[PDB]
Amino acid sequence: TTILAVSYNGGVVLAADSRTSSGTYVVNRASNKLTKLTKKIYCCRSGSAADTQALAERVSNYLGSYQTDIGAGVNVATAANLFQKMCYMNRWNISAGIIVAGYDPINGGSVYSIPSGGSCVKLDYALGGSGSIFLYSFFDANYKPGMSKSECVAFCQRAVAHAYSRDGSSGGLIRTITLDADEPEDQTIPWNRSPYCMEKDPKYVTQATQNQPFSSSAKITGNRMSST
Amino acid sequence: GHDQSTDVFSAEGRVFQVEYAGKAVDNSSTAVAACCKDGVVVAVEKVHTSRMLEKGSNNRIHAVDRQAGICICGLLPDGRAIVSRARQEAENSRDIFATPIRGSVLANRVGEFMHAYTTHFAYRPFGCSAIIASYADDGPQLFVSDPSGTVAGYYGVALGKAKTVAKSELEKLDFSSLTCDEAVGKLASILHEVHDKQKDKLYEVEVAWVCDKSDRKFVHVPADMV
Repeated sequence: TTILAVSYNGGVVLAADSRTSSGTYVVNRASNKLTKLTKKIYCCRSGSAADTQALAERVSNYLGSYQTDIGAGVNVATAANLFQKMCYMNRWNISAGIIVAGYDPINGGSVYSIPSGGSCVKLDYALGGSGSIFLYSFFDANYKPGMSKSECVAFCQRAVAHAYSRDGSSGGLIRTITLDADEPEDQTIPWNRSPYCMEKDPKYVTQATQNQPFSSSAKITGNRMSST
Repeated sequence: GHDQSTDVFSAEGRVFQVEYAGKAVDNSSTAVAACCKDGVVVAVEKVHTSRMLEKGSNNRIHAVDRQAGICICGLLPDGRAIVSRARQEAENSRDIFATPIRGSVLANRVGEFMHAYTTHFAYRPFGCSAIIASYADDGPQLFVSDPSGTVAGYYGVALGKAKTVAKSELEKLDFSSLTCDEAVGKLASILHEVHDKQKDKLYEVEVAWVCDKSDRKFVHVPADMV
């Protein structure tokens, strides 16, 4: 799993790969890990599909009740707070990295990370999933904040692609959604138009030279490609 | 009693059992070899005792690695022992050091091994000189290790019974200019001149090379060039 969210001026992007794996087999290659909580507030789920689907459904339910009751929009902080509560109450029995991100008019776009222990941290961007370990340096090196919506979408797609090109546990599509004052725009990049992969990076086209032919010299030539 | 074991010096600091093994090599069939700029050619006169051998019998020329070979002169069985040791060294170089054994190294190893059997009362010296022909990263190389274990590099070399004549004929060649193609002709020709016919009535001449044309692989030369 690779999930992330990034703020831009006036909203957020969420992004995720689509793969759900039972270890080394892919049970679902088109999962949707961007889960709607309210109209403009989403979570990205990582960890146990079961656990995260159960919490998201629970929180989305509570939040719809709450919106009907106060007769007004919900804040992202409220959604994060609830998520945090539930994640923390059940911290021993669930595996669950969440990101809660969305747009509310009081605070603009926000991002909260709620990692396994049930901390809740408000950030500019957040990463989660097994694939996130691959993006920390990518962000450190290549993410400048203050990006436009469209730049930010493309950057999150790149970021996911980089992650899932190295994490065996992430893969498939890249789903994104933006969340701001306007209508949510979901997008889905199929793998074969991924903005990065190792199988198409020109610096990984030359094969490692492992299967040298038997020679009278130490000079390395190439792999032996044919018997003759 | 000065001459019964190789573990013993004579009063002049000779080791007779080595000189004696030496004589085994000199009473043997003749070999020659030439180290050109494009490779090494080694040829050797096989003397049969029977008219009924298979062609191929008692090869005196053995590959030791892709790029190296040993032509034995003297007791063939003793040589196959050296050839086995050379092959173990070549394998070691590839297995441990992931490189083909350089020829100077191979010949040194061969020499060390032969010399070892001149030091200890329990073994005798080998009755064979090995000619080593390599063409590894050190270039074309031709060494000879004699029964004492003394090793020397040569441009051209002759061993066995006609060695003194064959050397006179090898001196007429121009080693700076000579090519492996020409040498197969010359070296074989030489072994036909110095062969004595009324003694050793049955003989073929086995030739092998390692050169740029053979893709620096050590091989018998096709029997069209002879």
